[PDB]
Amino acid sequence: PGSMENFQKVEKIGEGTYGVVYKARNKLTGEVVALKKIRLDTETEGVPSTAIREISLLKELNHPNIVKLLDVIHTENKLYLVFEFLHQDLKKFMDASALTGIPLPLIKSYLFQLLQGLAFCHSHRVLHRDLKPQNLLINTEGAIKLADFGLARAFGVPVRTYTHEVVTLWYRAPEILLGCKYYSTAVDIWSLGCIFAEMVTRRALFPGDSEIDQLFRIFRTLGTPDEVVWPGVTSMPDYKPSFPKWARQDFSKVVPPLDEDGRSLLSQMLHYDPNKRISAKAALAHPFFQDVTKPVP
Amino acid sequence: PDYHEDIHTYLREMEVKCKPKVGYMKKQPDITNSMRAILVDWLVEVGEEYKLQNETLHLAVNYIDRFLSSMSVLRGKLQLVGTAAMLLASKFEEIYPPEVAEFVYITTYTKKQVLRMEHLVLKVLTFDLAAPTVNQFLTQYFLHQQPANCKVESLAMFLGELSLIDADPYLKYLPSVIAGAAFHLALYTVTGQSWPESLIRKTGYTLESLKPCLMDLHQTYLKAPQHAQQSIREKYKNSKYHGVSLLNPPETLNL
Ligand SMILES: Nc1nc(OCC2CCCCC2)c2nc(C(F)(F)F)[nH]c2n1
Repeated sequence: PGSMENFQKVEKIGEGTYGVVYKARNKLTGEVVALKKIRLDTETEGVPSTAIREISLLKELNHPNIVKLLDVIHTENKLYLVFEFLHQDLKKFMDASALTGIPLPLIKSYLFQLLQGLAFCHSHRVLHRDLKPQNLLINTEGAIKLADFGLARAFGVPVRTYTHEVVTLWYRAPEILLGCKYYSTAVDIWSLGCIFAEMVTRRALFPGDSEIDQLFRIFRTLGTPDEVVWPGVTSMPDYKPSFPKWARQDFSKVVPPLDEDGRSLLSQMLHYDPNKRISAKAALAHPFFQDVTKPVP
Repeated sequence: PDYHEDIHTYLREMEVKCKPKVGYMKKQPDITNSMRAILVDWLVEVGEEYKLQNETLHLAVNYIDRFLSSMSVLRGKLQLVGTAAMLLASKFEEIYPPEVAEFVYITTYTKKQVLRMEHLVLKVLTFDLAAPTVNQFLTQYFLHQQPANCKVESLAMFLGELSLIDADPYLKYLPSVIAGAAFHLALYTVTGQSWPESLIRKTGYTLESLKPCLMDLHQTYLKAPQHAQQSIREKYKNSKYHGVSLLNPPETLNL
């Protein structure tokens, strides 16, 4: 439907994983959009797998908490993905809120919306695999949406072994760090748990500088897992018996400002055993959300 | 797990929207079902050679059937369509897809042509690549056997794969139904057992509803060693698939 002559660049938003994102406006309708420009390797690997997956998956996923793909404009050289325009990502918003903090009801609203978006993905056999604040977009009406599905994939039932090189380090689940042969929807929940904590404490929960540092940061907080808490841990490929054995921290310390319900939810989202980790579906029913509202940011 | 029912349901919706047109080869002036069989049998070889997932194979076939449903193709260009389809399915599905040069090597087209076809295939399919396959249904059906059985799985996969070869008749069946037939046919061949009750609840398919596809599939199975195309039988001799293509097909089903 589209053609690039009708769009006027307003400003470049930046360069993520792939492509470049701009703010643009439709000259004819006045619609403000976000354009993701993707270079095709016309010589000579062609259309990138990331673009193929992002496009194919986002065209299936219609949901108010998933960024809406409006058009794909082809040329021989370039692909432009036309998306609805959202003015802010959650990373930039957490910075802007560093002094005063994000109000607990907005935190609750945002987490609620992220879980609805994620349950929709999971219901439609899609794993996101890069949930992090920079990939979560907010508008002025109090909405937040999942975005950048460049790292996503359509999964099967049951899953088979997928790409190991996965999720930004700080938001990466233990099962991935430990080199598990199978991972699934639980990885996304782990990421969201990290994000929930980060909204509360105003700092990344597990800011690791390396894989081993990331694990150890997780262990120091949640306790080093054993076969009791996580049947199977010690048979995982990158598990080592030399792992120091830290005690689990009282959750009133992990996330001080949180109520009993909040702590209950967070600890379910961060359960070590992916099988017992709460589903997005189940988390929506958690008592934490009983009084959920929709504040404007 | 959890989402299993939601996913099943949603794939049942999507297999109707990703279904090619059953009549399409009659509208193709220069290609035939026999040419298509050859193409698909070559893709089987390619999957082996590069050790590609079976899912990748099934996806590529879907892409090809949908592309040919809308676009007239001369016979000299059919393999170009097929190579581009396999490339795309690899990009979608594989952890390590082969590089474009590897897809040039296996064909003779130029690299530029393959790469240009890739883009045309994407346009014709409007980037709708997340198509449900026979394989994705089988995989869920496999969670129901009591107990799990190796040969049942590999034989089912083999029979689903044979279905890819023959547009007439298998284009007229949905992936979920072919998977059902293949699963039951495999189960009965190996263990004497039948389409489980739990799968009737899940799918709302019964042995009766599966009969037409099953009658066709059983025939395909019996006639397999005399099929012009043999790469799937070869592939399924390997221990990787427990030699299942060597097994003798049953002669009746007493349904
Ligand atoms: N405000 C905002 N931010 C986005 O992404 C944030 C990152 C920040 C780093 C530069 C790449 C984009 C966006 N990405 C999109 C798009 F994916 F295009 F939808 N829209 C966006 N709107």
